[PDB]
Amino acid sequence: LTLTAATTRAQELRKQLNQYDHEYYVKDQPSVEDYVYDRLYKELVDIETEFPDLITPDSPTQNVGGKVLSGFEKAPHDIPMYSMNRGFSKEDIFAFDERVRKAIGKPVAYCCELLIDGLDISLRYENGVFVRGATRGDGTVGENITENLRTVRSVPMDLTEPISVEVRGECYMPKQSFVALNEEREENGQDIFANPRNAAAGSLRQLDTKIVAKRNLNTFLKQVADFGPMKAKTQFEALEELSAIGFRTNPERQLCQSIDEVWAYIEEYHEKRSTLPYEINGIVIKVNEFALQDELGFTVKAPRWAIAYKFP
Ligand SMILES: NC(=O)c1ccc[n+]([C@@H]2O[C@H](COP(=O)(O)O)[C@@H](O)[C@H]2O)c1
Repeated sequence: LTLTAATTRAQELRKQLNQYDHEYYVKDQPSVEDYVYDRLYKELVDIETEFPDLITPDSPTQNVGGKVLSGFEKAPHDIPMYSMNRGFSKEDIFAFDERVRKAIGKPVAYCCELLIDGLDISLRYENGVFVRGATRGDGTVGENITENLRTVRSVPMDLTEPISVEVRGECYMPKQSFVALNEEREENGQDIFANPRNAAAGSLRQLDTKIVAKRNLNTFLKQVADFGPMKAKTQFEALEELSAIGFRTNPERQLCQSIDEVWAYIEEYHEKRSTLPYEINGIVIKVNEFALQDELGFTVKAPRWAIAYKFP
């Protein structure tokens, strides 16, 4: 591809994607399906990779998420919330691996999890008590949704230990509830949600706590942000320590040594994809040890120690 072609094409792609980002991250009402958005974003990455000069501040590859809504107390994140690099093929995963084993200079162990179609949240605890629930917003300032998150049961008020921490995860709506809700939202004359994620988001990100409580929402915690007294050193460990202290966590997790294991994992759950009561849209491959995650660091937008495969 030529430079003169790229330039004008990137222009098309940035101009489109940032409108979609506004639709999705802000309004929670996307024009286009996800597999499309990923095609167009994947294209733009390739262009900006071939021609790093075309990278601009407002490129989607540079920001995370979107702005905060009007009537919602702001929720600053002392530790940033980031996005995640994506892959779509056997090819792409083996590549990640090779790049990671290069910069680390050895083979290393990955914790595999499922990618839940849900809304990212940040939960903050102090001496065991729940104190603030936050969206991601733009990675550094989200929205205070504490009063709404209270209506979601799997979210504990009191931990099993009187510890001060902050933990990150997804809040999703099960397929059953989802369909009931769209059906529910037709005799009303109201228009549907595109998917469980946008169902979850629209429920959580409005002001009327009473009708949030009428939806069926649930949670899975993925990551520890502020550890406080927590002793976990690896991701697989962390997950058990998250269950230990009283958080819901996805049991489908699997620690994989080699990457044939990882690929087999992805095979397996491609097949079990629609066996599950919640909509899954891919797998998450994380570097297991936290010091290794510290070694690779984050990009501007995402972690280098983690990739998210997407199904076709
Ligand atoms: N309008 C859209 O269709 C739209 C826009 C932005 C993100 N998404 C979804 O969100 C993902 C990216 O979210 P993260 O920022 O957490 O990586 C995409 O891969 C896609 O599944 C969809």
